[PDB]
Amino acid sequence: SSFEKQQIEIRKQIEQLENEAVAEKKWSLKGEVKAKDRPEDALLTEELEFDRTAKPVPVITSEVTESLEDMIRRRIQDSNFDDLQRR
Amino acid sequence: AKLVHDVQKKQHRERSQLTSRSRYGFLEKHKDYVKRAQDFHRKQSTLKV
Amino acid sequence: TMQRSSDVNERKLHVPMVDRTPEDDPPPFIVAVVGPPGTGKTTLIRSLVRRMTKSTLNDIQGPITVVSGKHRRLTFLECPADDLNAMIDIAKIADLVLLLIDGNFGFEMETMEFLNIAQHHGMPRVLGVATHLDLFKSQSTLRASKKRLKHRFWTEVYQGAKLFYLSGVINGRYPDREILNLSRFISVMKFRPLKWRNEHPYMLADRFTDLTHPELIETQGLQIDRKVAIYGYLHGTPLPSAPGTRVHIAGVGDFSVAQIEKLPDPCPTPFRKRLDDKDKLIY
Amino acid sequence: FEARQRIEEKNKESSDYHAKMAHIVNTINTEEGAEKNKYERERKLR
Amino acid sequence: KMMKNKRGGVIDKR
Amino acid sequence: PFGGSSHAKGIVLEKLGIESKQPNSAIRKCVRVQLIKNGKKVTAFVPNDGCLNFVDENDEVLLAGFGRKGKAKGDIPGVRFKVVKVSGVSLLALWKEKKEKPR
Amino acid sequence: NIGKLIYMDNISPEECIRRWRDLEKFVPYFDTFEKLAKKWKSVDAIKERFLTWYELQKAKISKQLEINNIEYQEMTPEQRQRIEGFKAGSYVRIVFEKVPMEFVKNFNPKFPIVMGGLLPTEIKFGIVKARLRRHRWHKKILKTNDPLVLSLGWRRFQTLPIYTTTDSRTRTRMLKYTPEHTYCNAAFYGPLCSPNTPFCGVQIVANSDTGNGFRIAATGIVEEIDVNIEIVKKLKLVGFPYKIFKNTAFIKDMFSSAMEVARFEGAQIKTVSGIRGEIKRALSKPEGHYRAAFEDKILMSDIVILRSWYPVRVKKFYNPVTSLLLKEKTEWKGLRLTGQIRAAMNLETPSNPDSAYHKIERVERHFN
Amino acid sequence: KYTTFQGSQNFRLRIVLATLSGKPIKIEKIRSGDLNPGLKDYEVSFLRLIESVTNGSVIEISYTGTTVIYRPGIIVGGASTHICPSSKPVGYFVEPMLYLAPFSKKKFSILFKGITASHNDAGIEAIKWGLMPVMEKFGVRECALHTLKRGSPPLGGGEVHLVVDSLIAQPITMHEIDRPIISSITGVAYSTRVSPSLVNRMIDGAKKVLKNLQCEVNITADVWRGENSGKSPGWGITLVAQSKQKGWSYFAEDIGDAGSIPEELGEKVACQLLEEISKSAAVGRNQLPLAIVYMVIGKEDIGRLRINKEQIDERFIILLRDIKKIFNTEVFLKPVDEADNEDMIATIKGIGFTNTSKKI
RNA sequence: GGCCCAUUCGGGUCUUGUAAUUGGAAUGAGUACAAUGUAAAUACCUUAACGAGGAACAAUUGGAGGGCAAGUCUGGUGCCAGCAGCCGCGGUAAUUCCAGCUCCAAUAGCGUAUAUUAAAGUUGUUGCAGCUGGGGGGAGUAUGGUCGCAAGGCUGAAACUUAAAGGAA
Ligand SMILES: Nc1nc2c(ncn2[C@@H]2O[C@H](COP(=O)(O)OP(=O)(O)OP(=O)(O)O)[C@@H](O)[C@H]2O)c(=O)[nH]1
Ligand SMILES: [Mg+2]
Repeated sequence: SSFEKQQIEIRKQIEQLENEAVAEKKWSLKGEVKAKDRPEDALLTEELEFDRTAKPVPVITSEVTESLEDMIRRRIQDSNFDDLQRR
Repeated sequence: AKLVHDVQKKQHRERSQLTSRSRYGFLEKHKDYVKRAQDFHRKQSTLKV
Repeated sequence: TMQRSSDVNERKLHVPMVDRTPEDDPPPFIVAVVGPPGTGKTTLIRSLVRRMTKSTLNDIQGPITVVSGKHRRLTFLECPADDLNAMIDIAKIADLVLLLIDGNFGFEMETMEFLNIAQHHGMPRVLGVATHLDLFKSQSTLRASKKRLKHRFWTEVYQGAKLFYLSGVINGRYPDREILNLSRFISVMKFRPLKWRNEHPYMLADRFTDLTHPELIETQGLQIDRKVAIYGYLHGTPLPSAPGTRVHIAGVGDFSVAQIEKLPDPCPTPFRKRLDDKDKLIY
Repeated sequence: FEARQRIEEKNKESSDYHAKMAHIVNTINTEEGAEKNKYERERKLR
Repeated sequence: KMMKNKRGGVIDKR
Repeated sequence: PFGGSSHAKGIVLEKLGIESKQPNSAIRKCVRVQLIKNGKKVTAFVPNDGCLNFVDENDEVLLAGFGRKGKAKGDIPGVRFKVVKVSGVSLLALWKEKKEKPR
Repeated sequence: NIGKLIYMDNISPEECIRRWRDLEKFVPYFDTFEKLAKKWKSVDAIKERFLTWYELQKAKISKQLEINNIEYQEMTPEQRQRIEGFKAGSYVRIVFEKVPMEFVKNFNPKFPIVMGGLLPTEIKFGIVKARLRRHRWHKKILKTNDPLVLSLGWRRFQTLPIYTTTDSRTRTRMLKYTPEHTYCNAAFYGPLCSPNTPFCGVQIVANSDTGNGFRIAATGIVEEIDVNIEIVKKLKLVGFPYKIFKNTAFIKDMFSSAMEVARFEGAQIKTVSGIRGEIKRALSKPEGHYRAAFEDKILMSDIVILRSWYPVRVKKFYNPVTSLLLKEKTEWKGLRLTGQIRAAMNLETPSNPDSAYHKIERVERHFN
Repeated sequence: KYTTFQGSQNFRLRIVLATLSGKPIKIEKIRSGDLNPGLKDYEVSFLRLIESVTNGSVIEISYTGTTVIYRPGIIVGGASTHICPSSKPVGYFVEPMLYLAPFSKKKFSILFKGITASHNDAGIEAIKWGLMPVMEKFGVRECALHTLKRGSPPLGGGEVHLVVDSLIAQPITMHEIDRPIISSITGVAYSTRVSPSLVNRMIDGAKKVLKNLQCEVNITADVWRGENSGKSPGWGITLVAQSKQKGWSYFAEDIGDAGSIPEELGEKVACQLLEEISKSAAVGRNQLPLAIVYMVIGKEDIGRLRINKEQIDERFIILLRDIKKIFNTEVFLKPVDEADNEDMIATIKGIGFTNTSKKI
């Protein structure tokens, strides 16, 4: 019957995820994964996120070099710079 | 404990050193580290003096 | 007495919600008799319908709608006591619950499970009915267990619900004095509107048939998903009359309506006064 | 690149959250402690 | 970041 | 406080401070309630973050005064009332599981 | 006349207007400017267009209800069929097509046949986000990705929930059990009810395994519905030092390659002593070994930790109970609990040997 | 499975009402008998806007482009931006977002980027002063169209920040059984990248037509100077008539183009407004669609709104046919009981709508 | 080793403890023979039999204070400060864990909210805008709240890189 083949495909996914539940974990759900408890370099293909200490060193681009460039254009145009003065 | 359950302020137990890494005895935790660090700091302070 | 007047006038205030129950021809209030297997129920439904409609309704089945007032009529149905599924469904749609308690044995987990399922799905009115008051010679322990059941029932329903005490069964059903003032308790209950029920069009089915074609069954051979008519009163919000309205029949699956023909009322209430024994009907 | 982007978006999120929580704290302080002190002021007359 | 929590998508078969 | 009564019934609008990142902070256990008598919106506490998930919305709350016995530390002075019931059930009994909240 | 013309839908709309006497264009149709100029040179056509709280809410809603009645008092097949339709107390026959065979075959009239009308939301599937709670009288704790039968609206259905926590409102990260005595969040693939609706949940619905305990296991309300959830499961990467200096160390095995360390450069690590640190550069010849810098000198008996987060998925599993399509109508069996599967196929429960706690005794700490 | 429509008419209303109702639709024969048959780029980018706003909705355009399959999903909102094409202004895309706007998880904070105005579409002032007050009294309270910069056609370059931040459950039931008394009549005359005298010429033309009615006329004036002016010369005028005791409004706008006299455009928009007042009753001919859409997605009650005879048209009843085609509801036009005019009062019983996306 | 005092340093004192083992006695709630009582029955009264070790035959209510994790969050002048913590790697037939953390008070009773009563410092004057109308001390300080006012930047000069003239240096 209609409910019969509904029931057997239900029982199919019943069986496949009940032995997913009994069967062995993925490594990636388990915590404390060492080096020897992983696929070797599964981590390049991982797309894993985390946090870092400090903002890394800025890569100097054309737009930031023209930013401080027309900054000092404005500055040395109006001569509002800062030096020492003689005593 | 005004609005706290005694099944809520339970006792979390602390973990031991891994048995593979057992020759370096006693995985030390934060109380052991502060006992280490303030000893080092008082001895460096008197050395600087 | 002014502070008393303020603190009493305060507890009249409640959350103002809509009603969505009509005042002209309201549906028959669904009374669900809920008990563990082996107490009351049948004998109790039989006794109540015999007092209400003067008709010995031996061998009950299904929902039973009778007229019990000048404008209050009500539907009697009984949960199968082993099924948590039917327990859950009638918890979700019942309006009054006659909660059968074996007072000799005490409280039980089937009635406790119904009380919690109802409490989470929108607690209806609950009148507790304690039977098997044949404890021993000890009227002392009768009174003791009486008080203990009343207090434990009062911690599960509001403090001041009605626990009713039925004596021993006499000639097949309960004493008619006790069933008379039990129906007096059912007749004044003052129902308050729930939420899921009053934003959802539901219906308990008292009549069922398949209007399929038997020679089509002879052609294809009993595997056929066959069409079905379902007759009954509907409660809650107005169910729309266009075909294609989606409907969950709670226990067989999800369907959509095909055609609705509303029928004249099989158990109608008639238009100080009293209720005529001519007009005490039964469907 | 992901380092710089993640750090600066986390800083932005924290600086937004602190402003939001401080805002709701002192709006609950001001426009309800005025009513608390008004009730205390008109209860001291009794 | 635009893809990260989407679930739909237009299916342009043109 | 409420006028002439000792308690007042109210309607839960929305759990204020639901995004506070500190458990059991006074900002977090802090509910906004519309009193039903005069219609005005006040703010009330709740005993803890643990009993904060017994109120959700339009819950028919009942609220009394607070009564601070001393200047607290993590306080927000300027919230006067505390929630003492919810849907006609005492939420201290709910918090210690003596009753179940009916709906 | 005009309503019958509008809803008589085999005639063109201009034919409705013609026998009574397009929306990409937003601004409506006007005349020519010259016709409108000669029409509105005059002005006098439109010169007359120119020139307690609880009882209050109840009065507003009863005012709406009397408006409902006095505007329902209209045409009889308009009211009683099509403008509202079948209010309450109407006795109806209702025909369903394609009802299963097993209902009509095994129809036992003891079990009630209830029907309820689904809203536009409740025909949608997807992730329902609830907050739930182990019921205080249910004995055993609940486990994520163990099925339980929910009673969510009209439907009863067995699903695989996964219990989460928003740990101080930062993540929504994944627990492995429900808490003992309070609420957690949860997320299950099921039919999307509206928010703020309550539900129960049951481990076992049959009677052969009904036991002696309390059978309702979970209670809760629904917080939110969505088509997707983004929940995470913490994974830490552990590595050990093998060459320690002041303030820096060489860390052995949390990575398998210098490409992996290059992927993870600059990340903050810490020892189990809470000494914070940062990984700096992959060493060249031993492959997964790198150089980290710490707050101060770590020891040879430490473990460093890189706390990362792995995303986890809810399992799109849904079977409604369909108890009335059985020959017994109790004894419904769905997916089993994980302890029941282990007891069936006799697998021992997974025991990490160095996950078990011990009785640590401190040695006295003396320094030189 | 799919409710089937034909032709590329009412396309935005069909996709909008399918998103509200949650019903999968197909639109078949999108201009199939044509030289370049199929969907155009502005309605394809409208589909992209729908995918931006919702989540889990699958749209499925065919090979030939002449039929589309919309299986809707949950409205989630969020902050976005939309770089709509030059074929339609930002009003063509912010008009169908005002229906979906108060019914999402997160509040609408979108900024559209493109041409500001068009002859045959909604403007910034149109959207704001006409279409925001009818939502403002249908239940929303915080809605705002901001102009950060505006761009006249053909090059445009103007950005518009639509922000709605009241996420209501459902719109309230309307009860407008009156014709609202017009208290004032105001407006806004705008001009970008042209001389500031054109605005005063437009204002003087509109007010010399308006001067013979005995109400009060006030037209505000904005020239746009700088980067806020956009990439093209343009100018236009939008008048509203304002009922202040209830909040109702009746608007009319247009824009000038290459060879247009500003006094001519001012008097044209003034006479077009007075004709909208004539053919209007409690709504406008263009405020009427979302008015009756919010009345049909209100509560499960009766909501009644007065309309006049001349507001009935092929557009209005094809709207009503599409409403009944999607979620099976009828309007009941009962006439008023006084006979100096022909006004119906449309009563709609709203479906039982709630927004189920907003977290509780 | 316990206890007591004290702001401090410290002082005063003394058979005191322990989920340590263990022993036989006691009976009461309950379960119940009866007889008495009474029209009859209930109850009171009298009363054989059984009835305790977690005496599990399982009294509460409120308060004070800790302590813990390869845990989480916030701040910032390393290792800290704070908020806190049912959420930890695994694990639920799994675990045996600060032995179920310690202490305190009432005890068949015990909290909370609101209103209150009593106590005397009961003045010797003048407290505002004057022909009556009144909030609550003096001196200050802070402000992620609400309402305002306020910055830019040579003017002309923007749709125009535009004149004369002026300013500034
Ligand atoms: N002594 C005594 N017996 C009762 C009482 N009420 C019901 N019964 C007995 O209960 C027996 C079982 O039948 P029902 O009471 O009809 O059973 P039910 O309560 O309907 O429960 P199900 O068997 O699950 O249907 C009957 O034969 C009655 O004699 C009562 O108050 N006292
Ligand atoms: Mg029976």
